[PDB]
Amino acid sequence: DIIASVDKKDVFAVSDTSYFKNFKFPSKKISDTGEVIDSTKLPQIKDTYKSSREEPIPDNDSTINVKNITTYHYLEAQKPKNSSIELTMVAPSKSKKPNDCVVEAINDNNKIYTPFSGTAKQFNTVVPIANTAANVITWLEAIADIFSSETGTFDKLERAGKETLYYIPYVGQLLSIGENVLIGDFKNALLNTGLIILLDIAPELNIPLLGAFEAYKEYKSLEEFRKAIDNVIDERNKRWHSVYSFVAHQWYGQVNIQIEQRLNHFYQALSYQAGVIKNRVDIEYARHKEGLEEKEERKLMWASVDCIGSIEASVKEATKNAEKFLEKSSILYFKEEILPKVHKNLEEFDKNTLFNIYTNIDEFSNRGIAEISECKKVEADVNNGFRPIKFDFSLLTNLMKSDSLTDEVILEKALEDALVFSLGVRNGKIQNLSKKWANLTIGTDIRVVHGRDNESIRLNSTQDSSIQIEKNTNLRFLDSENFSLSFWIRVPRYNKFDKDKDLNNEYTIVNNMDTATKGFKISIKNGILLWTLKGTQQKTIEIPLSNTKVSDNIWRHVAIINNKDGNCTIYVDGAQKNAVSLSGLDEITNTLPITLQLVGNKNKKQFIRLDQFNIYEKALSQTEVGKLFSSYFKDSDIRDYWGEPLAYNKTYNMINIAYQGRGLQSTNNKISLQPKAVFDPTGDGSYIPRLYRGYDVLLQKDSQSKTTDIMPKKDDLINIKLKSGHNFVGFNSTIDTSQKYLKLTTALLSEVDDPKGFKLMSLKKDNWIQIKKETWMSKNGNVIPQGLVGKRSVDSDVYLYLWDWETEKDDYSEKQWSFICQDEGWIDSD
Amino acid sequence: MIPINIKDFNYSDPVNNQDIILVKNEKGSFDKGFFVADKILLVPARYGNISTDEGGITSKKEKAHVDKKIYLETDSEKNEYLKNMTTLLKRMNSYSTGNKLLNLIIKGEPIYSKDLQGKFIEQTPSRYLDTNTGKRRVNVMITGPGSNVLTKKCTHNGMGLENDPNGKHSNGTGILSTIEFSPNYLIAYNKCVADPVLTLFHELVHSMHNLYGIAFPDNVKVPYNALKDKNLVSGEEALSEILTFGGKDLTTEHLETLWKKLAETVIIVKDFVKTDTQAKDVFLNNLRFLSKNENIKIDTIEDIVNGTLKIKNNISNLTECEFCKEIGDVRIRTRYAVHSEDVTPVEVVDFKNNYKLNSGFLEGQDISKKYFITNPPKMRRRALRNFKCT
Repeated sequence: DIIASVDKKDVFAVSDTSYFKNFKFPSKKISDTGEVIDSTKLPQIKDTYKSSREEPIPDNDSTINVKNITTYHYLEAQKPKNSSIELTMVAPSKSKKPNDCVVEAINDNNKIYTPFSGTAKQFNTVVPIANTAANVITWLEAIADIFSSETGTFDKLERAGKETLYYIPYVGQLLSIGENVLIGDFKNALLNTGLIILLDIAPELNIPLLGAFEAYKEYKSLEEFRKAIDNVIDERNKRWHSVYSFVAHQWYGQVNIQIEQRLNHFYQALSYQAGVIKNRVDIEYARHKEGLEEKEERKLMWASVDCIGSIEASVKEATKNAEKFLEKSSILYFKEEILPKVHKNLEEFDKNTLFNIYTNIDEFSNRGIAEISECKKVEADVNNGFRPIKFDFSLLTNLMKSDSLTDEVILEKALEDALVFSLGVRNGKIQNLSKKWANLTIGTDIRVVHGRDNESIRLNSTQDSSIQIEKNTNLRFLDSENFSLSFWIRVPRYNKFDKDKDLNNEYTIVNNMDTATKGFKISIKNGILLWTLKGTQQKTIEIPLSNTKVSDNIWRHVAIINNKDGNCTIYVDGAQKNAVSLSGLDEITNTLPITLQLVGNKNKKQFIRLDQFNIYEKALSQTEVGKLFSSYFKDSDIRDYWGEPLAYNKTYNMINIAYQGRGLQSTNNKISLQPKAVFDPTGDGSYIPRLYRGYDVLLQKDSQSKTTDIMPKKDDLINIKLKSGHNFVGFNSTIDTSQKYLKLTTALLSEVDDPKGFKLMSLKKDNWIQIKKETWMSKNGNVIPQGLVGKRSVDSDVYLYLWDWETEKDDYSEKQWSFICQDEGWIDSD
Repeated sequence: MIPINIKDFNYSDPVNNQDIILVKNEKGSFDKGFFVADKILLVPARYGNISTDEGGITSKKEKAHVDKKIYLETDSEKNEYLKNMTTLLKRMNSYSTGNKLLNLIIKGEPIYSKDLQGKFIEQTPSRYLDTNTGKRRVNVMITGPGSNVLTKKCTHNGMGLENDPNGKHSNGTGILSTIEFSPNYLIAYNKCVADPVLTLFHELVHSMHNLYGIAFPDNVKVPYNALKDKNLVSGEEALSEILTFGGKDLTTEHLETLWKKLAETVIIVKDFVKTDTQAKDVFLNNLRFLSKNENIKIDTIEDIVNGTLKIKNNISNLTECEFCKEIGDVRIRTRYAVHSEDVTPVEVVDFKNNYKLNSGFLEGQDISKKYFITNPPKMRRRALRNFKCT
């Protein structure tokens, strides 16, 4: 009859599911202001008293009967009940299974169970003799050596279609994780049985989203529906986050608490082994304090200290391995058995929201339409806004001690430490993502809209759409020292409206001075943005947001970096554009809080967007800004025309690079480019190519593409389907040399054999999609080599041709594409 | 930033019935109450029903339990407690987020109660706590610790009757909160003691939520069922106080998710108040104080929704971790209630000397500094579950 007395804390704990089951996600009817609130059904206020104090529940030590040996017995058997030389360690071997060795360690005061069969031989099997100081050191060094080797093991483990995780082999024989008759029986128990073995109590979780959204039918204005349908986008966007935190919280309660218990037992069990070995060394030192020839208690006595130091070092690293194994394995459970469940429900809910909005569009088209184009204008905001939101794994990681590879983002220590203020969106709320503090006052009218990686702040033209950043102690450095500003700004293209409602009015974007007061200003003049400094003399530096210095509605990383009082270099991209000398000015001292607001704009239809508005202590070097700019982009993401990442079921037409302004049209039997249509952007004798030309086409993950990610990848080959109908961009089954695009629209009758799988990918990472198709066994017996999509001209008509291409040493230029999706900053009209 | 003054008292100062009062307690005796700040009442007397037994086993919810009869029983100890509390309140008042919390706690006002006849009554238990000279205007009460010297929690007289979010502290009706806080006793989290200013800020944020009737219901918590059975509870995850905490702890109903109801809570209370003018004025002022420098209107639904958004944006940045980020010096624990982490109650030998107005713990918050009694005189070791069978 074995005993196992454990602390109340150290027992496995699982959150009660009653709270989470009762939690519900209800259907909503969003209105102009937000959700409809009807006071008729709202509960009447009751004002009875009840004291909040709950009397503490008396507790006492209890006994629990378990039929089979549990992990607690495996932990009770390793604490040293005896602290003398008579103490011996017990390790599993052929003689008896480890489940049998534990019962022999519990019932006896003089035995400690230990999964390590090696260090047992040096401890139990081999005992030192107090004769000469030479042999003990060989013993003393050995017991530290094998223990370090035995506890330091870290074997890689692999699974089919899942991320390979590094695991500790001996945890199976250390905490009774599973059937551990052999040391290696842990590895094959992790495989073919999953990460359920790590958890004692099988968790139970929930499937939310029993409801969908809608738009109210009580709109009376052109602007009411536009403001109402904009609220539906935001309400859906927030719910994509609320469910994420609701599911993440459920994972913490039902899974990661058990893992913290499993990891905490590793802290204890190894400490027991470290304690007994360190205890043995101390008594070993005292056991050899007789028969001294001198210098053996000064030299080869530090070795005893060395043995003590080595034992703790091995345990400290072994604990780090436990954090990198168990704690990483917790997220891998989340990424496999939880995230696919929630992603399926959200997509199912988001599809239901699309049906409701489109139904609401049809009603709006009937009554009070403006007949702009096919009686539907805000369909641009719907597809653009209904973008899937990737799970921000910074929720789980921040809970975890190990510096997991799941971070997978590395920034320069000098650059990161120089960061002071970093405005941005994190889980659908404006936050100051810096480690410092700044008093930020988020305006009411400011709305979060989808951006480059996370959402972007939309500084609307309305009065209450401002962000205020107080100049506290941290931000006092903007007075007489170097400072760098970086931000992703998407200024909409210089419109006819912009150039008619105002001509030379320069209105602010980021304001930090008042009239007759010093400060720095970011302003827009006649469609060009510029940096302003007020000091001894006001200094204004233009900034090119594109070629010809005019706004193009393209996501740009403007970085007014250098304010070193020697030069003011600006990096619109990784490359410098303009510079000036600041000898004239000496300081910028103002108490006025940093304001992000459009003040003085005559046009009331201008959206200015910001994603990562950062402040840096240093005037970043040309090297740093290149690293800063290149940090945002990854070698694995693909972006559309404006730099937003591609999304499934987003409607965007694609145009070539060389043949600008020419969309996709269907010729006799192929895919061709329509003749270029060129329009006037501003209306003053200048003509530039149109963008929204050709087939309105989307792209969806292929059937043969297993990757279960929500957004496309430089991989995850994706079929191209026309929005208009079941039409797929692909090739004919029988191709020899005329590798033109069938654009069959057929996958139903005798044409299932259509190679419609493409691999969109961007080498230089500048919003230029290069559609790569791999070699396939073409029907009729021909083998057709891999290559991208290009242009080949027959007679007067161009054609989409699959030109041969193997790797990056070939010329992929003039074979690229740009995907353009509507947007309300680029209007294609007279 | 806002000019408010907290006044230092001494327990030797006499009762003038103006700023120093006697508070009627559950025992029927009277405790010398002090108004350290306007409408902020502070009594150096411990909470009612001090346990006669020291040591044993802690309750199944909390992890670290400490009890001491002799604590806070002599006028010298009460004076020490009062000076420590005044120093903590002044230190929190020095910082901007603390100043915003103190402005609201003091300028707040519970709305009047409706009697059986239907007219509003000013003198109510929600706003007044009986003393020996009649009642007095109180918003928050600060006391000593209960039987558990470590305890630091905010309790009130208004709670959800049907275990549902409709309590007096959640429906927009105000209530006054009593806080049992002890500067001299601190819990250490992973070899570092919590700065008492942060914990007092936590409790006062809870008090302010209770005061304006916008609090997350305290009838919501998730029990932890060791081995998943009801009778065995090793601890509970009170969402109500986590949300007040910053850090990284995972909770479904965030505070930003909270206050979506405010639009509907404001509508409900406006309907309930429409009968009287003075009651309406208090609610409107209450709302003006919640949304900084607004001069709001709540006539129509759109103005109400705008005002609720302004309030959310105003009081979303009052949290433990946000207060730490303002301080910078003080190190805060990452999560809030790590269920499996060990906690070492530490006592402070000389709070008057070792803690200053500007920056307390001049040797840092490491257990092995400011002569921090690693573990305090008394203990109650946790409940020991025993696993036994063949």
